[PDB]
Formats: sequence, C-alpha cells, structure tokens
Amino acid sequence: SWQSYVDDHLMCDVEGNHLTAAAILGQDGSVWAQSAKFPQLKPQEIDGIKKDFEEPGFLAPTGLFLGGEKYMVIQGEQGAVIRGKKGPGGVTIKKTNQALVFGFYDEPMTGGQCNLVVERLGDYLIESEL
Repeated sequence: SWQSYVDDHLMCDVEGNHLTAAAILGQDGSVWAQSAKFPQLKPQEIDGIKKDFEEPGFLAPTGLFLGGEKYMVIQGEQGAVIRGKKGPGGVTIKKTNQALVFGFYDEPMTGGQCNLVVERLGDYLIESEL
C-alpha cells in the first residue's frame, strides 16, 4: 500500500536513524501517503519542483522551498532527483512515472542515506510502472 511504502520503505531505520519525515505524492500534488511530521507543501512549491525536473537548474540560483522553508539546492540527477540541504540536514525528491517521493532527514542521518531510501523506493515504483 502507499502507507506501507512510506512506513516500511522510506521510514526504515538505517544505521540507527531514520528520515524525519517522508511522503509519496501524486504529481498533481495530492498526498497518497505521508508520515506523521510531513509538512504541508504549497501549490507553487509543487509547481517549482515540476519545473525543475523539466528544466534542470531552475531552482538552483534561489533555492528549493518546501513548506516555506529554504533548502540550498545541491547536485541532483537531471529530470529525476532533486536534492537540497538545510543546516545539518536536507531532503531528496525522486520522480517516478506517476508520483513524487519525498524524504526529509536530520543529522546523524546523512544525505547519502536519505538518497538511498528515497531513490531505491522511487526505482522500485518505476519498475512497477508507478
């Protein structure tokens, strides 16, 4: 289920830590499943995310905003993965055929660990035609 993908795939503990919050949204912005602390995103932020996947580098100059919070854009994967940092922590957003997978992390969890959980789920969803 969508909730299981969040609870059991995204929120799994890695090295004793887990994502602060996670969610799988339809590309329309609707929440398919989310964890307890996932922030409400603004329509314009979802629009920005989609434009950045379509035109790599769009958000880079001024930042990736999520829930009104600024994340410094860091190296991503053109049209597939957006990554950002905010203080000790950060986020990974992975695009699938029909959804957007989000993972927010805070130290001691690392960007690499967040990248793994979020991107591996996204890849499974893609192979599952989702």
